Amino acid sequence: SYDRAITVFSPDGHLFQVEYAQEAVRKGLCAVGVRGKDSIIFAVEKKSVQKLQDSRTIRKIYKLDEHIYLAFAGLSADARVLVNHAQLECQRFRLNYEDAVDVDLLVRYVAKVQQKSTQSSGSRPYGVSTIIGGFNENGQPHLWKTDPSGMSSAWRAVAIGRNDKTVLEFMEKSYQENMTRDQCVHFAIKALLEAVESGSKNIELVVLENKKALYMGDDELRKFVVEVEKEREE
Amino acid sequence: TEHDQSTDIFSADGRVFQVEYACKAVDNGSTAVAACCTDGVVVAVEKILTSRMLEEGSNDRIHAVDRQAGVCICGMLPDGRAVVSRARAEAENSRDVFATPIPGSVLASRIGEFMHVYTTHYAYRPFGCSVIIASYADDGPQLFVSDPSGTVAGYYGIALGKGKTVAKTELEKLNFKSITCDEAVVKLTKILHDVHDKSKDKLYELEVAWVCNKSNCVFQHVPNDMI
Amino acid sequence: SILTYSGGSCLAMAGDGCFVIVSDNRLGEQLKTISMEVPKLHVINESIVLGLTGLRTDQQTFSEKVRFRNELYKLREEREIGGKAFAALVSSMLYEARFGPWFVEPVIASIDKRTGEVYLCAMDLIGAPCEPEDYVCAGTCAESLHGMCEALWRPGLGPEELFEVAAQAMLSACDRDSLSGYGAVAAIVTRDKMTTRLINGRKD
Amino acid sequence: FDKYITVFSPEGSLYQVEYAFKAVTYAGLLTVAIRCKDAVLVFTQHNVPDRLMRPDTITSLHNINKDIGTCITGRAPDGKSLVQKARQEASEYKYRYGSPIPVSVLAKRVADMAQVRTQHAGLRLMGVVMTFLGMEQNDADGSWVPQIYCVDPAGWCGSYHACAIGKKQIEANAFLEKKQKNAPFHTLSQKDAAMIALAALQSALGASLKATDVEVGRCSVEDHCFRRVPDEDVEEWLTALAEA
Amino acid sequence: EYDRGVNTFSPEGRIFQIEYAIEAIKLGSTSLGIQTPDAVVIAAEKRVPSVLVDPSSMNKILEIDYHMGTVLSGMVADARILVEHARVEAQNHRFTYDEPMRVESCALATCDLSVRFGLMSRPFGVSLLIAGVDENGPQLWQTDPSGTYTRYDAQAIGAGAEAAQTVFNEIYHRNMTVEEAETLAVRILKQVMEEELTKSNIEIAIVPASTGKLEVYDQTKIQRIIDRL
Amino acid sequence: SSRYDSRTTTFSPEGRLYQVEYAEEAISQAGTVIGILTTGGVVLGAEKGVQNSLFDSENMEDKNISGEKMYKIASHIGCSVAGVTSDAYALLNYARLSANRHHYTYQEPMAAEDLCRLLCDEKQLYTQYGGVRPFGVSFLLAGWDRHHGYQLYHTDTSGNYNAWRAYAIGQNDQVAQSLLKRDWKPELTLDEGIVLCLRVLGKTMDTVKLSAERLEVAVLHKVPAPATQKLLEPYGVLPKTVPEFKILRETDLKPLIAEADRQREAE
Amino acid sequence: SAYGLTTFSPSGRLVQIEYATTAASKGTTALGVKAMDGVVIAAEKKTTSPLAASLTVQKVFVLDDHVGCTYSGIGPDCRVLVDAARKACQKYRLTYHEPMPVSQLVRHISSLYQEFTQSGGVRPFGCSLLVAGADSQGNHLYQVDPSGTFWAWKATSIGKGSTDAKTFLEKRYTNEMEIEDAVHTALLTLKEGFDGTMTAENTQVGRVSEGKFELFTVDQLKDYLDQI
Amino acid sequence: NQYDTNTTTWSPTGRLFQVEYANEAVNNGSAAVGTKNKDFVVLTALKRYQEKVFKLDDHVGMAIAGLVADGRMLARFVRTECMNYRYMHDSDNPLPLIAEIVGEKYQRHIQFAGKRPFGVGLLIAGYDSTGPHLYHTVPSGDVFDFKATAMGLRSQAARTYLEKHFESFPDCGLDELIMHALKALAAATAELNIKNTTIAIVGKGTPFMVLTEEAARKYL
Repeated sequence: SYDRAITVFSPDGHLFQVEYAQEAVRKGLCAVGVRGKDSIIFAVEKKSVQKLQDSRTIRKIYKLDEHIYLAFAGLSADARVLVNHAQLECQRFRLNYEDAVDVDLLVRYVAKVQQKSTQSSGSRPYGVSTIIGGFNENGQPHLWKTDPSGMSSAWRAVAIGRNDKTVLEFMEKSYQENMTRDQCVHFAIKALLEAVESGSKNIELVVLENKKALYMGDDELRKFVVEVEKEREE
Repeated sequence: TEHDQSTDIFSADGRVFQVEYACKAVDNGSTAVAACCTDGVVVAVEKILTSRMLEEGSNDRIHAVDRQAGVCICGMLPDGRAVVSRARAEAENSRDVFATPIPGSVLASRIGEFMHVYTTHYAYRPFGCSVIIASYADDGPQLFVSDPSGTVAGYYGIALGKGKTVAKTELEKLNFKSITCDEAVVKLTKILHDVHDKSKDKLYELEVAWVCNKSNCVFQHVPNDMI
Repeated sequence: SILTYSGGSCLAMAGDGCFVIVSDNRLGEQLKTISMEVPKLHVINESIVLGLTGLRTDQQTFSEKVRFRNELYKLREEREIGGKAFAALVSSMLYEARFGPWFVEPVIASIDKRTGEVYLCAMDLIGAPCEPEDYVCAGTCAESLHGMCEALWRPGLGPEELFEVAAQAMLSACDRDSLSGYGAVAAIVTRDKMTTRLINGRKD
Repeated sequence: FDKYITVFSPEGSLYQVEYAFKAVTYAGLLTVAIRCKDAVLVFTQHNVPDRLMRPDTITSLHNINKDIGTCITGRAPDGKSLVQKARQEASEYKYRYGSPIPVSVLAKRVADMAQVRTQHAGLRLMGVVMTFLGMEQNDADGSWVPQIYCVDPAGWCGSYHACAIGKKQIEANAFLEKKQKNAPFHTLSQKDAAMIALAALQSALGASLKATDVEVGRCSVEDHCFRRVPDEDVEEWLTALAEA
Repeated sequence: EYDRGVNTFSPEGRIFQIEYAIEAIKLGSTSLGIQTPDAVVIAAEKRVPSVLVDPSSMNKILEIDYHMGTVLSGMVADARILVEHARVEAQNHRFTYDEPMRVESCALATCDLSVRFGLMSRPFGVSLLIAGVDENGPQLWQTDPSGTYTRYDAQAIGAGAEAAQTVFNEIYHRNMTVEEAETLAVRILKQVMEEELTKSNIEIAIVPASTGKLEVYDQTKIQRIIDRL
Repeated sequence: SSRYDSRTTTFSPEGRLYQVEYAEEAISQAGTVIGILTTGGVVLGAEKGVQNSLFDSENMEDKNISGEKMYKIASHIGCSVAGVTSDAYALLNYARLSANRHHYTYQEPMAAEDLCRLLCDEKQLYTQYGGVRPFGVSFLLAGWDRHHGYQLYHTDTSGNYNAWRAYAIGQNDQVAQSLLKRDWKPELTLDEGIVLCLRVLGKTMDTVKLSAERLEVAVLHKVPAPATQKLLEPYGVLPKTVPEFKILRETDLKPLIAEADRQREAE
Repeated sequence: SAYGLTTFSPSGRLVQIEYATTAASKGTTALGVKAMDGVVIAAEKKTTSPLAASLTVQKVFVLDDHVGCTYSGIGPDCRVLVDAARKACQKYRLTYHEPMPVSQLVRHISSLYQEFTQSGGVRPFGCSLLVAGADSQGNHLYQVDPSGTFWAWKATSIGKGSTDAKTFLEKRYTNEMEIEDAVHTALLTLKEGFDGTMTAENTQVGRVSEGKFELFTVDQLKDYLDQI
Repeated sequence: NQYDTNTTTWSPTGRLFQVEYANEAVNNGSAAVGTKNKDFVVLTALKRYQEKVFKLDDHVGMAIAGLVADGRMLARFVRTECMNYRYMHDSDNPLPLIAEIVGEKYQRHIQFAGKRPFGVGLLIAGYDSTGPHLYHTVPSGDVFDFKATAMGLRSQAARTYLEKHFESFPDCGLDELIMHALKALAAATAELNIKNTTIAIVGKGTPFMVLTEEAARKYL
């Protein structure tokens, strides 16, 4: 058994393992969340269009339960572990309490899994940030972000990964309360193409409504990228 | 010169330097002498006092391990103390499990084994004491020394610590076939008073114990009216 | 008794480069009959048939363990297990559970593909083998099967005469047994072919 | 970085093993064992440098059980640790199989204990050579044959007709090689083998020996037990050698 | 960083891991508590990293139990762990002996857990002000990564600490009213903040000896204090 | 001893796990391995070392369980490896055991993506916990399940995985992806897919004639379902077809090494 | 100490596994030859002095009635593997009541080697094995290296004189050797690289034939040496 | 310095460096003083509100200097030893046995890699069937039995004063003894009063007790 102390303080209150985990998040692909009136939009950048990559691509936005999605940035394998723990947690909760877990509760579970990995001898921290969105059973949306330190916080919109600060600046100006479903998609795509090259097939997109979810197709996503490539020339 | 940081490592010459250094603690500690006589064993140590306001009986280097056996710790005192608790467990073990007072040779063997083991694991360090073992069980009067290496050797007479090269010269003039416990208490006390350095250690007292036929083979501090 | 809770019987006989193994089709809960279409035979590979009787939950669970170990054997070893090793393996698993047993009693029947030699085994529920040269049987009408086979079986028989012996046995014995019945299924195995037959019987 | 733990150097050598072998000569003592027709003898140095030491307490010879003896060469307290594990091994073997461990098998188990510290990190190697001595029975006719096994820090276990270990072993082993050529050791009397062994020591140490300077142990067909040889029987060998 | 271990002592008898953890608390938000005779008051700077954050979610004031609350400074996620042990201890007490935990016992309990490292790889980079009323009136205690805990008439922790401890050695007397502390609080927040000060940008809580309940102030009631300035 | 710790699981100053990176270099040095997805199955092809007269066969009773590079995991999943051979065998045992546990529990074949996730989770575990090196292996999984049809996966030292229509790992994998990119198309037969694999190996080994003794090919395809034992299992139901993993011998590569040399001369 | 000692270096190498391999190559020569009806393995056993007892040095080992091995490199490391191998064979018997096939036994040795290249606080085994046996699929000769990689061979050699031994076997090896002429070839190959005169007391030989592995006694081996 | 990181490394002159540094943690805490006559022991301590004096059972308590979280651990430990003892015996844990076991607990933390030294000194004061007792424990595991001493910052001065007066302490009454303990603690320094100086007492008739601010007014 290996018990070494990996995450330790150094001469000015720095935890370097945590910092370098957050560096790994900065290199990861960009992800965005945007909270509307009654819809949440998760949008992520995919690596790069290839002839060979499988048309039915693997999804980088995961379902945690019937009403809660997650997107991330950073080490994709670490994140898959994190998503596993969270799926277990939601089902554990149904079994212990019959009701379905609240988003805000599930976020604190995840964030505490990240925090523990910054203090548990034997182990390095995860190199992942998450964006988690979902509804209450009273139909009001919530969007949370979690970072490697274990700190969570709620947002009206948020970007992580590469060109986080640039997208986030664009979004501070342009954000608007009570956007529709279609406005939210528009605004999310727009926000992404401040970091990303083209918008053909390097974007996946979930529209999480109360009582529905959609991994948008390539017909409906092309329609919106051309409505937005037309607006960026003005 | 990275070869001297753990005791789990030989040097290129076949030495174990962590064990040499621990032996250096002992060699700079206070001087103890002992003598194996016809009727028993006597030990004497010199306590360097760090303060005129210590109660008498403070920082005793001689401890009983069994009705018939005792140890004098030379070197670092708290290290020595951990060795005393093991020695008592061994002595207790022998009465509990085998119904016998531990033989002196066996008790010394077990103390050595114990000191040896802290010479082989990266996670621990050697002890910084030597332990004089004085016994008088069914095997007769015995005097052994264990050292930080875990080497154990029996002696007629011995001296450890800073005074030890002169004290050894005076212990050589005794006669170990005749000398009794009564005569030895006198002679060993004279040797500690002569090898004492007056420039460096102004405050000291002598501690002296014995296990003899007088004391009904019980290890015990000698009565204070005999110095 | 617990070995008789679920009902059922199995029988295997040897001939000359062939065997036959038969089982009844009944599943029950003591006297109440749940199904009449549960044969108790499991084909391991081209050469080995397994019969299991005893409590049905443990037949179901122990045959799944056998299947699991066999699949891993075939990937490690890149070959099919022979009748004798499979039986030694089965034995080992029963005895692993010596102080808390599987309530099954297996009947294994096999043929060495090369030499054409027939191996039969039956086991008690902690894996003691009984490997004669004529026949083996187990389950709720094993007493009545013994004497049918002692009087009908003879050395030497070929596939078609061994099949009649073994079907008359199973039927006449199931008919004096209230917990085994509803006709039978038989596998007939040679080095070259494996024939299966559903035999008619009484509807009680 | 390989000089400090159990990893291979780039020439496939283990450095801690080589240095543990130096611990063996560092200790300054010489041991000679020799197997003759009916017996096995072991002759080690008994150094008592200090006039005040109780000389019957300094020993390299130990019993592992009634019938097996050892001679430790090298770092003495590492020796005694192996004596204790050997004793534990012998005692477990006897409880498990109901017969005393054969000396060949004992030696192999102690070798395995050494090997394991050459391959795991964090425990120092024992800087000794353990020479085991005892009689072993043949399966055929049930006769008893004397053995000598040595185990070293590398975990190597081998049997010998004779062998010197310790300071000046190179000079003493050559002397025994010369005297092997005259007649095989297994054809010699106890006395004749002894004169060879004792003169191997005298050649190598560059001295003349008294009986007090050596301690000697012995297993023989007559008495299978490993036992010390009394000082008188060694004076008669040393007297025989000063003459011839 | 790995050259010396988690346990190592400095040549003047400090443990390095603990010195560095205390430095960490200095780069925190600012937070403070003030004890009157009637009541005990706590407050913090929020310090959101943008106007897209919902500010609710970034609380530095947490209820431990009906009669006590904390304000944390330093690593928020580490504080979550302490504030959870404290909630559990406070409820075990009530379970076992049917009465509220004393405030001192709660600070004691939170400090035991601070020093369990060698097990955890490192200290907590966190300090807590615990505030509440028991039988000894309004109290304010402070715990730090060393596991020392200590009672204070008024303290601050964080980036604006050293500047708030010269508005204390001036204006702080033992004998003030609710009002003068609620105002002295906001005076110090205005000083050592970097931002302009607003009702959304700070948090205030009281535990008055009158009723023995922590109350968390609305933004309506924080307007009234910036007004009085 | 803690000063001689290498710190295998410790991030370095840029969010980079050096041991994960160096272990990926090791895979780039390894023999070329190619996977192609076709309409009638998946094809896996691998270059082998140079053939010493003195080699021998294991002479295994069943020839479709393991070549030098191709392994069955279960009857609907096979793979090829690049990287540290002994590391591959430890993980292939892990995968065989997981696939068979799933059959044990659900009495149905594990989905190939589910299998792939378990494999990659095992790898990720040695990147976060445990003070030891990671596995230095990359896999190509060929799979068939009813959820998703034929599927080809690649698994990298990080514990990441991704699906593909054609891919190449090992030595000359950029040169190989260049060629597949050009010549792959979504309408391939399994016999064309095999050809295309042979050409791509012929152009990365650097020989004009395809030495049949330097090639291994395996196919994951479907074949008509065997016997329906309706008497021993009256509620058994088998589909018309079932997946098979097959390690093509020289007698099946003769008309296919011939069709890759007529496409090599006419170019 | 529970951290790994064997790690990746920037170019993808695992150097502790190459140093171990180096140590297996510096060992005394051993070789093997597979005939059409048996296998023969052989090894030099020279002692350092004539004071050593030759007869007790083992280089070839029985692992079970049907299989044996020899090694080069670090003797003491070889004993660990021989012990593990011997146990796995008895274990297979208890379970299946038949002899463990040589292919399975060699995958067990491999995975033990492979453990010691990933496990914390251990170095790799510094020896390579030749394994020779007979099972229902015939006669086999395998080599296993410190990496845990194994290959089946018709004929091979490990240790210091092995490039030359292997060259010499390329030429003289045929697919239709009988077992007695494989023993001859084995011995003849040892003779070429051998320093000094080669005797029945500094060479050891094993032989699979009729499904049974057996060491030659000194006397059996003197017979075959006066003929060459 | 190569030799001063871990506790498990001797230095070539036979010193344990990390152990001396833990010992500085004590020399840099607030001063405390102890003294004893025939039937009482008095602890005083200069608080720098910081718990610096703990009661360990009816008949024994201690002052600390240095790392308080270490003091609190050593207290849970002694308290649990005394209770155990009184459960088994119905009498008081004898004081020499308290000192031994504290000494040994300290020593174990200076010889293994998975243990840190304790950076805290104690003055243990108690009263049992063999009279009053004042022990000093330091992080090296040493345990002195004193008639008077001082530890912590500037505590040399306290030590000097005591050195002139202790010979008279056998004869003193409980009031002069308390004053001597204060003139000593004063010598290690703002002046003493009931909000920054502690006094505790134990002896014949007298379960261990910290004087309240009322009773302490008399002396201060």
